[PDB]
Amino acid sequence: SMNPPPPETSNPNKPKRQTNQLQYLLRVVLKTLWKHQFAWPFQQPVDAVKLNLPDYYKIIKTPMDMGTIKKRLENNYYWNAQECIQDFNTMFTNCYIYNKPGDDIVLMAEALEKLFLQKINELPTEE
Ligand SMILES: CCCc1c(C(=O)Nc2cccc(S(=O)(=O)N3CCCCCC3)c2)[nH]c(C)c1C(C)=O
Repeated sequence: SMNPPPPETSNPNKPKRQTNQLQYLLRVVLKTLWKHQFAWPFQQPVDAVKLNLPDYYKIIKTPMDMGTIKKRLENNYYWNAQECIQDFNTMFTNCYIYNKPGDDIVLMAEALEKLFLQKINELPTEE
């Protein structure tokens, strides 16, 4: 019941690239979700200690959050757009796994997920 270390946000060994799709993911997709009213629960990694959820990291073995995703884009962690899209999807999947239907957190996640899918459908053409 101690928090795990947050996911890695910068790796010296990995090669670094800037693409329009990556610009769009940080600049449009991340920013739109970050500004949203329901954003706060997904803005940082779930703090199991502070929120007193002992079972959360036993159930969820691949934690992800928008704060982490924002840092990865900002640190040029992702070579590919799909890597970032996968992280968004993992964050939503985690919420649904841990939480029951009708929970406030699940409803918020669905709204964010819905908006995310709309923006991702507008993803710019790759190089
Ligand atoms: C049962 C919901 C728990 C949860 C959050 C969450 O963030 N909930 C939260 C609740 C209360 C306050 C704050 S908080 O942001 O205001 N806050 C101040 C309090 C103590 C430190 C923490 C930060 C955050 N997000 C996800 C994805 C989940 C789960 C389990 O799926």
